[PDB]
Amino acid sequence: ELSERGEKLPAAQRRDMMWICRDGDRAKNHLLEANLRLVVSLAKRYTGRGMAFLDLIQEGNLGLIRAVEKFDYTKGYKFSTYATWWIR
DNA sequence: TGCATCCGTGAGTCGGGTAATAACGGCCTGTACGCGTCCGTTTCCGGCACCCCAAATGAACCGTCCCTGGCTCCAAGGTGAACTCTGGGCGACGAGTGTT
Repeated sequence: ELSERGEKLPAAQRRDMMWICRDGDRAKNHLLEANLRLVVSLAKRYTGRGMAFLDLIQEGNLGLIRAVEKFDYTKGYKFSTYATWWIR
């Protein structure tokens, strides 16, 4: 929003925003690397037909990306239950 | 600095075809198909303006392809006689033969 129709942002008001942006992206990454184990545990079951183990794993990884992007913590549910549907 | 440890080529010649998984509503659209209507086309019914067109209806008609007329000038049918066989008619002569 500040890019066009903004203000000459001072350093105190710019560096903090940049830092929190990087922090959020890093936290997202961290959750993904945490839950790849759930991804592989789910994808182990669909083997033996069509495509290979690693292809299934990477498709589950894409599904996990989608699940994290569309997750909602306010609902007070464990993340695994929501992510399983998207992985599948 | 060997040294095991893979590691990369053989090794010839002309009956067919064999299987798995949670997935389920709900919205969009898109290309193909299915309705109703209108207009160019086109194609013929019968009309001329007449275009005339013509095979069919009167002549001659003249050469010619048929009739009738007379005339021969001859070669075939009718009129002879003989004759050389053609055939019958006449006659004599001779042995194989009916008989006591």
